[PDB]
Amino acid sequence: SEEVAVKLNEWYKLIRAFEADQAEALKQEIEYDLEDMEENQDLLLYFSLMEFRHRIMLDKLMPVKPFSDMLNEIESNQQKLTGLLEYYFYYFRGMYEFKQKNFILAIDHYKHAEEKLEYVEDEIEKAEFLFKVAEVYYHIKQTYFSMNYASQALDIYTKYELYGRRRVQCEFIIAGNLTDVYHHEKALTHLCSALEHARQLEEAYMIAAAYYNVGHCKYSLGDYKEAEGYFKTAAAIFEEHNFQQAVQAVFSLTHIYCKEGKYDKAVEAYDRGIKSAAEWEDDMYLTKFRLIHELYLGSGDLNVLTECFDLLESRQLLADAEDLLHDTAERFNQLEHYESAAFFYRRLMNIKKKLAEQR
Amino acid sequence: PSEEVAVKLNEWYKLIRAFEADQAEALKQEIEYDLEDMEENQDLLLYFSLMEFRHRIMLDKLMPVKPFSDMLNEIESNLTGLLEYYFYYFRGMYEFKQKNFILAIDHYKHAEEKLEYVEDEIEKAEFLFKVAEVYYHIKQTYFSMNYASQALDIYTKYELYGRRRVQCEFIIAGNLTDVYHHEKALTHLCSALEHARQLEEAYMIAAAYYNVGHCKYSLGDYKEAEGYFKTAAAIFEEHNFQQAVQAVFSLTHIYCKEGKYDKAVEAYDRGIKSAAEWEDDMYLTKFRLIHELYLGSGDLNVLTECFDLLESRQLLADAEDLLHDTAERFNQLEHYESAAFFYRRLMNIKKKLAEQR
Amino acid sequence: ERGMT
Amino acid sequence: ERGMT
Ligand SMILES: [Cl-]
Ligand SMILES: [Cl-]
Repeated sequence: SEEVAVKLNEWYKLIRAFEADQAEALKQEIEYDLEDMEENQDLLLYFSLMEFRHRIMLDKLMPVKPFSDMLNEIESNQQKLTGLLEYYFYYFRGMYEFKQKNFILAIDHYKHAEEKLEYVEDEIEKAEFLFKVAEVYYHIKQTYFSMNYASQALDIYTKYELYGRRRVQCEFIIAGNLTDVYHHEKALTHLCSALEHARQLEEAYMIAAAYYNVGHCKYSLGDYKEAEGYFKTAAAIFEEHNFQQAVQAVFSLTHIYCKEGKYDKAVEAYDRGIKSAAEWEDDMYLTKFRLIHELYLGSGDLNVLTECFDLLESRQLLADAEDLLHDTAERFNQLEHYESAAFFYRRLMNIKKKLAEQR
Repeated sequence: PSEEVAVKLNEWYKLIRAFEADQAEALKQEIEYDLEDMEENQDLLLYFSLMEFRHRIMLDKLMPVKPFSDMLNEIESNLTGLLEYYFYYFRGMYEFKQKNFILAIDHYKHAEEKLEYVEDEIEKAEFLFKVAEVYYHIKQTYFSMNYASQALDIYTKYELYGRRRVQCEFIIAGNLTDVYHHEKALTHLCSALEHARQLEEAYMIAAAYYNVGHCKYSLGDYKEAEGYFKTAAAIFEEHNFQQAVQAVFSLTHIYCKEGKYDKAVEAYDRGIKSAAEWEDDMYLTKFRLIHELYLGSGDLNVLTECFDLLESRQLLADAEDLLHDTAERFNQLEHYESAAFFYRRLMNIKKKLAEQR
Repeated sequence: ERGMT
Repeated sequence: ERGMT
């Protein structure tokens, strides 16, 4: 009854602390305790929700090259959900939609979960929710709300002296937002602090992410030479530990080689990137690689570029589409292909409008 | 008497915030008359000077003319608690009036630190509105939205349906328009228009009409927006408000986009004449811009010069709109080089707007 | 242009 | 591109 219900909450704590081995051991213990008890739909729905959250953690730590199944099972009994479980329902599904790059849907789930945030018992657990909200807001370039949520989260971690993965991630988001408003120096200060904090965590994923973000910031600043090494370092760490983030890292590396006119290195990075993206079945980065290749290493065929942007927009990756459109428009402008430049400037306008109306 | 005149000074402030010009003026003359028959009290004299400054702001809003900096220098040549709050707040109001938005915000933010000395919640609502107002003019939508919502909630809570509440509705709608939520903006504007009519103040009714036209223009309904700009222009011009210049400008601009060049010329002449009478060099620059673009030969040097003046004056939101219009105009004329030139500058302006966050 | 207040 | 978390 309450005892196993306590175990489920103790399981939740291990999950949020990224304690994979301890979470697995406690899950199996709960499973045995559930099969040796009477019919309890309240705890069965509790377990199903927590099992879903558990798989999200495992996939994040150890990604591979049945979420939908678990999702539909939970949704089949959502009329029974109330209070705490209803909060988990919207929160966990919001987390899953973020993974699937369905940002608008993720936010809608988060906002519904936020209405029942009273069922969170401690500020540290609350801080995780605030980060996740700030995280998805950053991916739709909602800078204002993202900064607000990330700052609240960061203050909680600072207050309780909890220097874990979540705090470093809060620093990433704050820096990312600052870069979006071109406050690069402030952003770099945060990223430098986040990098050393990531090293203290001794987690390869976070160290590599920290290196990418510094490169990302310097790239935005225009320091292309410096950004090279950061992208290269991040790509190496991500590949060595078999993370899918290695794809994005190589893409940014390829893109910057193209911008610098380092076509030989761009070609090598391109081949490396499309091969990696193919292994991860990452169709969107394959499209992105196809785009920049056409723009820099190819003929610059407008039909190919249009199709690539059509694909990005159809997947609702508007922030990335905005960046690549700006890059495409400016590229044709620098090459004095004014008709093509004007064409992509207008599509850039359209995307900026869609970005603004979604907020 | 030094304790009783402070009471009168606060009563004077109340009348000023309520736009009661006649009563405020009578109390101003009485206080200033009584101060001449008193010993020299420093903080009390600074109290008066600050309030006289706030009084002149109110008078110019109700009855504009075609000494502010002089009395500003006297104030700045000279504070703690309440008087320090007034110091930053009133100077913030002045800077907004002079279209110095960044400086106005900086002043407001310093004033906000001393907001604890404000006991009147309605008084706080006015402050929150003014903050929302200036944020809107630099397109900081969500800071503006938050402050405007806080202010609107206070006015609603006290059921105080005066000028400030309508202005709050104007700002909220203006912000919604900036994020292309025209349907929600129109809902707020139609409510604001009726609230303006209830105030029976020509200024607010005309402003409501302009804002409806502004929203519909952003929506793309040029035909409807034309009528609203016309009505707003007529009302503002009847009561001799400087807002008639902007109203006629938007009217001139929409005539140009509709292709009604005869009416555009007529509105243009009317507008530059009014802008000259008000010594509004910036609208003279704006009129020259759209005339060259639509009614002239579209000379790039002339256009660039006009945009250079707008940007240097830090009117980034206005420059953004006009740059977008200029780029779009050259694009549909298939002047792609000129179009790309203004699209690039539009990019640069959007970046500047964003950097100021 | 900006809306009026 | 978006920064990583
Ligand atoms: Cl943590
Ligand atoms: Cl009022």
